Formats: sequence, structure tokens, C-alpha cells
Amino acid sequence: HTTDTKVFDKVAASIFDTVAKCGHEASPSKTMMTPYSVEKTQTHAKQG
Amino acid sequence: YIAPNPRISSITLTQRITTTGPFAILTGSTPTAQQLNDVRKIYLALMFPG
Amino acid sequence: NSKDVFYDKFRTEPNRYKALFRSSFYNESRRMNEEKILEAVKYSQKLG
Amino acid sequence: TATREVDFTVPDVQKILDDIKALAAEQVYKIVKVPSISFRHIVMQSRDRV
Repeated sequence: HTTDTKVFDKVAASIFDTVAKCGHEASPSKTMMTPYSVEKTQTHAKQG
Repeated sequence: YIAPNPRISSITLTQRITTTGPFAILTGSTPTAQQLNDVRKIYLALMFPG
Repeated sequence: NSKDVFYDKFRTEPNRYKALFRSSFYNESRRMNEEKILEAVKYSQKLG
Repeated sequence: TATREVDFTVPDVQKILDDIKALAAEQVYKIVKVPSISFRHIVMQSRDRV
């Protein structure tokens, strides 16, 4: 519901902070957060 | 030359439901060179009455 | 997750998310991969 | 041929709702300790009038 950069950065930081405190490790290099591209189970989709 | 607003013929309600006009096939068509010349003839005849 | 899709045609549309991509998160995501490519190149050059 | 012109015939209602929600948080008043100065005095060589 927003396009402001500082809100999105805080949201991503909250996600990573939570998963870090949860005990596991989440790599910010592989984690994906995109509007238009969707991947699951070695299946990829771009723009329909 | 200015075309009419596209929102007149069709209106959208949700992401998957839209209304259809009665002349969709004619609206989607495009003129050729000779048809454009005929349109120019129409406007030239309109702008000089008699 | 509906499986009853059907396809109409192609279209081009403006992108609402264009301004968001100046974020720090995307910059670090790119920079991780630049480090990953460059260290692999250095290792390959050093071994050979 | 189909994708040659950019389309604007579908308004983004979600964008409008987000814009109104963002505008709802705008602030108008300010809370201050001291009101802004409205009167000032120019001094000259006189010791009785300004």
C-alpha cells in the first residue's frame, strides 16, 4: 500500500530482523521480493 | 485530427469484468491510405457548403 | 491459486513501481552478486 | 501491432485509494513554544524614538 522508499526499507529490515531473531538464517542475496516475476519449485514466470 | 475518448465506448467495473460496445469491430479497425484520402474529401466537402 | 485461467491478448501499461527501485535493498542485492561474480573470477584466474 | 501504443483506458483504483490514505496523514498545524515575531524596531541616532 505504499511506494515510499523509507517505508519499504524498514519493512524489509523488519522481515530480516524477525527471521534472524527466530533462529534461522535468511540470505538477502537469494531472497526475492518483486512485483512482476514469480518463481516456485524450479518454475519461473515473467509478465504472464 | 483528434479521436474520441476511449472510455466512452467501454466502461470497466473490476479487473475481470468490462462492458462491450456494439461496434467493437469497427472501432478496432484502422484506415488505409485511400480511406484517409476519402476522409479528407469528406472534411473538405463539409467545410465548403455549396 | 485458481487453476481456471484463460488468456485474452497482450497489452502495454505504465509501471507504478518505477520509483521504488532506488531502494537500498535492491542495491545490496545487486552488490552481493557483483562480489560473488568477481571473487569467482579472481579464484579462476588465480588457479589457472 | 497490438502492443504498439501505450494504453491508459484502465484506471488504477488501488493507486487512488493509496494516494487518499497517504494524504489523510498530512499535518496542518504546528506546536511551538514561542509565537513568531510580528513587530520589529529600527534604531537610529536618536535615544528617545525608534
